[PDB]
Amino acid sequence: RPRLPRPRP
Amino acid sequence: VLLLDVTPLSLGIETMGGVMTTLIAKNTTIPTKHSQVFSTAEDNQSAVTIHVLQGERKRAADNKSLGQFNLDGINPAPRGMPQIEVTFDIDADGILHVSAKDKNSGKEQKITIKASSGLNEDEIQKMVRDAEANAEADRKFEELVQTRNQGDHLLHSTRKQVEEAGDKLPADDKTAIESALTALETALKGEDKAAIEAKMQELAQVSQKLMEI
Repeated sequence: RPRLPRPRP
Repeated sequence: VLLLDVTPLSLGIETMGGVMTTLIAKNTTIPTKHSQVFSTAEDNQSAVTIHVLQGERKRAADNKSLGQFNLDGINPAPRGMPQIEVTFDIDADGILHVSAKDKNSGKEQKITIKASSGLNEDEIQKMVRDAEANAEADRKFEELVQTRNQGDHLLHSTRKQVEEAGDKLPADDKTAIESALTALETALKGEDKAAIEAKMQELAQVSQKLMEI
C-alpha cells in the first residue's frame, strides 16, 4: 500500500 | 503608509533548459517596470517563445503559466548574438504588459495579462511554502541546468573546433574526441551534475591536440 505525505507545516 | 499594492509572486519567463528567469521579484510595489536582454538558445534561431510565468520555483513547469507569444523574423545568427529585449510593465491597476523586441530586426510582439490572472491567496501561500520546502532541490535543479548548458557549450565549441581542424586533426585524436562527445551527450540526458562534469573532463583530456590547432 503506497504511503502519502502530510500537508506542509 | 500601512498598506500598498504589490505583485504577490515573482514574474518571469521560461529560459533554456526549463528554468524560470525572474524579471519582477515577489512583493515588488506596483506600478513597476523591468527590462532584461535575452538571446537565442541555438545557432540560426529565427524565432523565440516568450512564456510568462508567476511563481517562486526554479523549474518553469512548477510555476503558474500566465500566457505566451512568439517573436519571429530574427535574422539567423550564432547563438548568443541576437539581443531580445523583454519588458514587464505592471500598471497601477495590476494589468501586466509583456513585450519582446529583437534589436537587430526591430521585430516586436506583446501581450496584455489581466490583473485577475494567476494564483489566488491560498495558492500564493502554498507557492511560498512549497518553494521554501524545496529550496535545496530547486538549487540543485538550477545547478544541473547550468552544468547541462555548459556541457552543451563544451559540446558546441568542441564540434566547431573539430570541423575547423579538418584533415589536420589526426585519426587517433578524432576517434577519442567523437566517443567522448557521445559519452557527454548521454550524461547530459541524466540528472547527475558530477557525471556530466566528469564526461566534460574526459573529453578535454582527449582534446589536447585539438586545442593546439
